[PDB]
Amino acid sequence: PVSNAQLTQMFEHVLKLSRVDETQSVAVLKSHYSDPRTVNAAMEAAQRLKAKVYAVELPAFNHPTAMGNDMTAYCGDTALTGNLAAQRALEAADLVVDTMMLLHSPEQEQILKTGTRILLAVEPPEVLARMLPTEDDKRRVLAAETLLKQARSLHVRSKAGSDFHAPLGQYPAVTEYGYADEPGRWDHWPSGFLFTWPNEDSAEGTLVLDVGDIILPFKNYCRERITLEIEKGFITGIHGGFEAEYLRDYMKYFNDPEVYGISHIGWGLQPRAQWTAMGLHDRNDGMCMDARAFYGNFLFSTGPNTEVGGKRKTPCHLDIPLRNCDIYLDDKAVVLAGDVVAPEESRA
Amino acid sequence: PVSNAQLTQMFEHVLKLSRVDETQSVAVLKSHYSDPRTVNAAMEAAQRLKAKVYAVELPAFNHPTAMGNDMTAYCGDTALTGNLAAQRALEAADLVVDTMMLLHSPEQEQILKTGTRILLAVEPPEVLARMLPTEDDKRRVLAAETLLKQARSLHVRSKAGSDFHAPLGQYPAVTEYGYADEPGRWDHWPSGFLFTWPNEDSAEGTLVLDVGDIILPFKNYCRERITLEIEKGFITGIHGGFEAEYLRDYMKYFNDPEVYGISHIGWGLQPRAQWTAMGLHDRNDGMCMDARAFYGNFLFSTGPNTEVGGKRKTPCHLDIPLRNCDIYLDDKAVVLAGDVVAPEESRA
Amino acid sequence: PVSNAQLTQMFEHVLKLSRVDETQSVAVLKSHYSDPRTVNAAMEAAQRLKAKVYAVELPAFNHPTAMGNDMTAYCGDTALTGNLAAQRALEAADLVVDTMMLLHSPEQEQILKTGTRILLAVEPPEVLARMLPTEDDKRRVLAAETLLKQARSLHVRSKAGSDFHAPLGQYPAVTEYGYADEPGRWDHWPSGFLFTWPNEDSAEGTLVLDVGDIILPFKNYCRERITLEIEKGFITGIHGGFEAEYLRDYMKYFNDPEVYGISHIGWGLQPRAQWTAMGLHDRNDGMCMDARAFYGNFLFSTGPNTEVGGKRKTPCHLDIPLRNCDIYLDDKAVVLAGDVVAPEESRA
Amino acid sequence: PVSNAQLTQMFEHVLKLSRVDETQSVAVLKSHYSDPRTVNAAMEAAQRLKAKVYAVELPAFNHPTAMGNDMTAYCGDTALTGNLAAQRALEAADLVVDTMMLLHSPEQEQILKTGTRILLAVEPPEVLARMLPTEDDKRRVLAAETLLKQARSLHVRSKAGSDFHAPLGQYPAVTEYGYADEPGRWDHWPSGFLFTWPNEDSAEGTLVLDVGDIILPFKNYCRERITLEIEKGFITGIHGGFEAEYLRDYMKYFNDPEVYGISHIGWGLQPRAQWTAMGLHDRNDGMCMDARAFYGNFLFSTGPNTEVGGKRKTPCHLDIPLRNCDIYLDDKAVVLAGDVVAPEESRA
Amino acid sequence: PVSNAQLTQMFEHVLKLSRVDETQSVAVLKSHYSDPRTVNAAMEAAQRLKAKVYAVELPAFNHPTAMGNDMTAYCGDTALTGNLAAQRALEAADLVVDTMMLLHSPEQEQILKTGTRILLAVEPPEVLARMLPTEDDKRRVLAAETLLKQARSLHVRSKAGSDFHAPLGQYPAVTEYGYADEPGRWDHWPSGFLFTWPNEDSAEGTLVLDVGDIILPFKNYCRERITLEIEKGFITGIHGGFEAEYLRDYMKYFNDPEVYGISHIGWGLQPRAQWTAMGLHDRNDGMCMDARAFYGNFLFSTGPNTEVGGKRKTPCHLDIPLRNCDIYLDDKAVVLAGDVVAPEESRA
Ligand SMILES: [Fe+2]
Ligand SMILES: [Fe+2]
Ligand SMILES: [Fe+2]
Ligand SMILES: [Fe+2]
Ligand SMILES: [Fe+2]
Repeated sequence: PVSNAQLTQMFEHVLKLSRVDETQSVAVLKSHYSDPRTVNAAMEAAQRLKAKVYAVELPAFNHPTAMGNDMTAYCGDTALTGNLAAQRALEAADLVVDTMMLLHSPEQEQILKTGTRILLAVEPPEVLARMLPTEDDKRRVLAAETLLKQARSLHVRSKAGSDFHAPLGQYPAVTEYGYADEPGRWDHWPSGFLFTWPNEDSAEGTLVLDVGDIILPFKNYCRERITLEIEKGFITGIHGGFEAEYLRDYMKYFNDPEVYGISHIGWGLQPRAQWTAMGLHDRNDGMCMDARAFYGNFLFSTGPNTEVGGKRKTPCHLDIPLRNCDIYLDDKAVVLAGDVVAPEESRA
Repeated sequence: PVSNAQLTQMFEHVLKLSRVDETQSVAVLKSHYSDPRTVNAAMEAAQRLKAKVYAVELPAFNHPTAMGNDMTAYCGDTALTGNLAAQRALEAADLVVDTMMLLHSPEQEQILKTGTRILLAVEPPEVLARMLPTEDDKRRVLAAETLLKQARSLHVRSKAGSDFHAPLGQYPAVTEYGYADEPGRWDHWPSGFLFTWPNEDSAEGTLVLDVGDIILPFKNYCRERITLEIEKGFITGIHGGFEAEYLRDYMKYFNDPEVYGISHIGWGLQPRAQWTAMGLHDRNDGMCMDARAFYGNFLFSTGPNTEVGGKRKTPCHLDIPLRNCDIYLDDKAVVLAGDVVAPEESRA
Repeated sequence: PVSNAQLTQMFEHVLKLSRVDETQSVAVLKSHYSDPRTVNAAMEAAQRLKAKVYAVELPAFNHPTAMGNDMTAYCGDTALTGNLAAQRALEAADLVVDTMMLLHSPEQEQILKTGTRILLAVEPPEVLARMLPTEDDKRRVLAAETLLKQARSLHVRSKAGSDFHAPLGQYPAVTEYGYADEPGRWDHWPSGFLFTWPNEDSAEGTLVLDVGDIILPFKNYCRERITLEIEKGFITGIHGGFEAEYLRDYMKYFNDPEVYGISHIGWGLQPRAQWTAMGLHDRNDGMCMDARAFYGNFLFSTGPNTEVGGKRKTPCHLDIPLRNCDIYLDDKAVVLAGDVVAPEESRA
Repeated sequence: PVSNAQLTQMFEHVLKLSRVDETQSVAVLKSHYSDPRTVNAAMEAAQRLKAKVYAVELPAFNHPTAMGNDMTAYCGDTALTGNLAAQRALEAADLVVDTMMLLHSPEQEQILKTGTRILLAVEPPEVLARMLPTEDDKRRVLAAETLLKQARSLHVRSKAGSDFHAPLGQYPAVTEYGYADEPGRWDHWPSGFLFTWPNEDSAEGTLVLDVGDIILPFKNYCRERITLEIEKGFITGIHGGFEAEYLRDYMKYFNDPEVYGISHIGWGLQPRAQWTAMGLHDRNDGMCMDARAFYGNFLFSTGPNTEVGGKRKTPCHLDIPLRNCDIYLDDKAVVLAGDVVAPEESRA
Repeated sequence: PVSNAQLTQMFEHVLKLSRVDETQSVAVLKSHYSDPRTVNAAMEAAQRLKAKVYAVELPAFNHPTAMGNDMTAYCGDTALTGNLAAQRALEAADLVVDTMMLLHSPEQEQILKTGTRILLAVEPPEVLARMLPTEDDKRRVLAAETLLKQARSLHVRSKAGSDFHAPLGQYPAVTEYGYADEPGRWDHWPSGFLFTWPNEDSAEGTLVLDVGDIILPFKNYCRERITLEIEKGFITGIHGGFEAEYLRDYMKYFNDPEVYGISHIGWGLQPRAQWTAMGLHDRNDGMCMDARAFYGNFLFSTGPNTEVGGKRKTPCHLDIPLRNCDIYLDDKAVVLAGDVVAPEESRA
């Protein structure tokens, strides 16, 4: 496990990648459920770097109908909703270290528009250490982003039956390489992947969760196939066995035809993340960045897309990584058999 | 002692009086030595009144030459010094509950300029409860403020031989009545007194700390007399037995002529405070507002007066109340033999 | 200092002397200011002795006019006042270990009348170790109780000028030897002393606090004499220096003629208690049993006497032990020059 | 659940069995993630038994590539690696109570070589209570050991297709009956099993994880068979469905030919342990001793064997218990179809 | 006050000066009453410096007849008495940080002989910060040592009547400058003074505690004179008013002629320490090193000399600083009227 001393050094390293120094101000955002060791370590490390530091504690926000303890599960209001003073208290800072899992909101977007950069850190210390950010990871992620911002279409195929096409261009590319160096940037330690959104009402085809593919926030390896039929950017059929029914039942509870929209789409670039990791953790350890980010996955998502000016504001939200896919941007393959093949600069 | 329910209720009471309601944002300012029960009662109470809330934690500021644990003793920089983001974090709020004892500073003056209010609350709960603030305390204190602002001169006599003159006018009256209701106001729960400052280089005569008179932050009842000789606003001679030598040596330590300057002067109007209270407490219990505010005391101060655009910025600061004094504003007496006599409204 | 293991062992010892075993039920009474180590040790110890145990936590009770943190200083309502259910929950136990300092009250007296026995234990572990109860202390105390119950009068002389006479007979003798073995008995770990009360309206003479004598809760060694003139069981004069005036001032604040009545009178039998102990502690640490029980002191008290059916229910309460006294019961001396001389079985 | 009282009494029981008394010294070894309750109980029980005690605290060691929070998952360096002084601090003691799970390493082996004995205690209190050690467990486990030390080979068959042969003799037999009574002896509260290692480069045949069989540290009951093919001490083939792919992925990650080596082999003799227990626990709750020690299991392990001078020093370590097995020493059955049949004195 | 951050940084400074780096082992010694912030800060700082570290926790040891919570007040056995394993646990290390105040004893001396060095650090962080150790301080203190090791006699005179003489030479001089750089060396952060002991049975004359002088551990400033008459290295008479009677009573209580022995003698060389500091603190804040080390004091002690193989191992230990003294080595002044005059290289 990770000692207190190692944990402050890790924060020293990541904050330094994030351009924290004596000119900079750091605000550590926490609530009752924040990991006190991580908060502590972020406060000490920041002070070691000569930054001006303060913590901001907000009362937790609860969505009454939300289930489980993964907060990515229900995308709605946040602790900042209606608390304009606290938001200003965070805008005042250059860098916010977020340990309370503030969700994407117009309130957060307003923080980012002032130049403030935000670094999310909520995984346990041990996950943090295995996926400790590097500049190499930034270069690789950015090489891939260049290639994605020039793409007009995205195609996914798998031997299991995925055949999925997504026109692009209408929306930007997002990257997460694990540190918050550039102003107005949000990032997450740990990460190491990229995505965009399909043009509105256009994503078509079928996506097949094979045996061994994952649905978050359920955090299970599927034991039977689920076939998703998608038309004009919405899931219209969900088929297969017990997982299929559990999925169908879970999406129905939200009682909203918006849950079925396809939101982000992208691939993983983090070789230190492992598909097997999730099997060694409890549900309540964290949100499982290993599943999201592992090298050569295809990650797609359902539900809200308000983050980029999409129509959908629904709380239901799934992230589903697929193994063993072939992924194509226009004519060219970025991933083949779940091995990353292009750009050459993006490869491990 | 004071339970958690009673503490919360007392903070509801004082925050009501400080005009906290649903239109308001409260910031609870704290550091690692803040009492957690007090912080939690303030946060809970503010939410009961439907105000938005957040807590602000700052790292402790240490002045390396300072002695004791009393923070009034050493007036220098503070954790706000060069820490604008932190200051903006407080400025966001309508009302700051200070549980860390931020000392008067240009940075704090800026906060009040914006219209933000500051309530200091750091004494132990039992003390807080005994001097719970009232609208009647404000009335009486504000009645005294009227008289004081007109006054051209202050004069103090005692049978023990105090004979002290101070010319007024050049500097404002300042009140403390225990709550922060007006915009840009600072007050301290608990309090109930007022002071001003004498004209530059002008104060003249002798002050005698009789047997039983008090020096803060030493927190001793004097057992022998201390005679202080004052020329052109400065102490030039300190005479007596052991307390005098103890006092001279304390002042010498600071190695600075600024320490001998007289700062605020004024009288106490808090009948629920008690001169005997100090001898039932330890030093580190707090700063002993009972000695400062007890009804009919004369309280004068030394050292820094940059608070009001004075020349002196030195850390060394004593507050000294005296019993059994007659105090005269111009020709008219406020206190006679330690009893408040004028204004009538201001009496108990 | 005392380790956790040694503290549980000490409690095992005292609870064994208090006749705790597998037939008995023990309730540990605590509130938020209770020493958690002592509570934990009481709970562990009782369970080691196979007793059935539980803890009762009450919300603290504050007297709004009370000053300081010692609770013997203000005798009025308690946490049990108005809380019949909690009282009953205490009544169910055979033995209550009180770690919250429940003052004597009608509710407590009712707990005692059900057979329930109560042991107070609030002093720090180190004082508790030093004055760990023995059977031999009980023997010595009871032998003095035998003598005191036959007494028709008590007389106190001292070279410093004490000359005090009190008829007895009207009221019982109370003993404290530091454990709670008999049903319906209250006792206090640590102690080792006994007292009674003088017949109503009858105590006459002078008691002189010599240099070095103590007033509780002030917890000072007197540096100047205070002379107490007493007539028909009331102090009618208090003369001397600063201590005199401080005492006069303190008693006045209560605005109650009753504070000046003489309540209990007795002597100490605890050689392991030391008159010097007090100047090695802080006011916060405890209520100072060393001062009340030290061998050969004459201890007297002012204020309430509703404990024994007296007229006075006032909150002001002093305990004042005097060194170097001769104490006579009828014509027979029990203490001479602060040394215990009779009964022979009560001596060290 | 288990109280503090009970937990301490369990440590007394176990420490006594482990021959702790007034002649002995106990070091309680710990880190930031140790259960403080277990620590305190070990400390206090050691003092109740009159031993001299201290605790040693090491800062935690993280293997940057390790996953999950079970420390049996990565057997590499430990917090003792290069910390010679800490090693000597543990060598000073007669008995180390290990509450941090010190992996078997050259440093621990050395400690044991000084005569120091070590008792591992890291399972949750309830698990500790369910498998509280007995002298009778020791007898049954020693009776089995006799037969193991007499064997020239070990053979496992099962209806599912296990057909596995292991020449014995090169390496010694090791027992675990739950307490550390003998000098230089390491044991684990709880346990109740025994094992040895096969001769170098010799183990042959196949081992079949049937439905219901367990891989540690994954902590799953397999839903599909996995077949392990073994040649000359090494797994050379892993076949089945999803469990098999996952397993293969996990072993490959470590990128070491060494992970594939068969290490210890043996059977379970703890009837208080239970194959079903694991499905009643979360992954972070413990290491799952139930799964390792249950009566009649066959337990084999992969990876490192430097414990006993074997060539392999790798981190990847699996323990795999198999149900329903026929286990033979030479030609003689010690277990048939998961029931223990010989020796008779080893049986329930 | 001092933040965690700052406190960690101070320990780096101090441990660097104590020559801690990658080659060294640091052991941090503690007990249940050790300040955890200080413990953490020391553990952290030694890691930041690449040292190997562990903590050793000893259960607290309590001398049943000890009074108060200053541990210098009773120098008998310690928590290491009889605990050889723990002593070895500490000898294993190159540098021990003592956060529990191991008293001087045959065990602590033995540790030091193995070449292990020791740094005591128990004063509150704020104090630690005010007298932060410097190389210059060492320079000044070794200069004074030079002088003292040459001296054949020490003589103290004061206007108040001190007239005291002590042959030197039988025993070594000892320095304390704040850091433990040399192997075999004990020091204390904070300090800055030096002392030796007088030849057996030889110190003669009178030492007068004037008004303003201090007795440790009573931690009072004397209000009346106490006169100590000294013959053949023992106090034979103690005279004055109330303080003298108190002191006599305190000494008698231990019932041991060895308490009256004159032990170390010397003077203070620390200008950042202040004679007034003590009056700003509470008894349980620390041991008042300000009072022991202030520049120009003469400090003498009573009770045990066993540390140097002296005859007396009694627990009653007093430390007594006098101001305004002339101190002479042979016939030359090192101090006059409480100001240090030789050697010139020791002056501030
Ligand atoms: Fe998503
Ligand atoms: Fe002031
Ligand atoms: Fe009383
Ligand atoms: Fe294993
Ligand atoms: Fe000493």
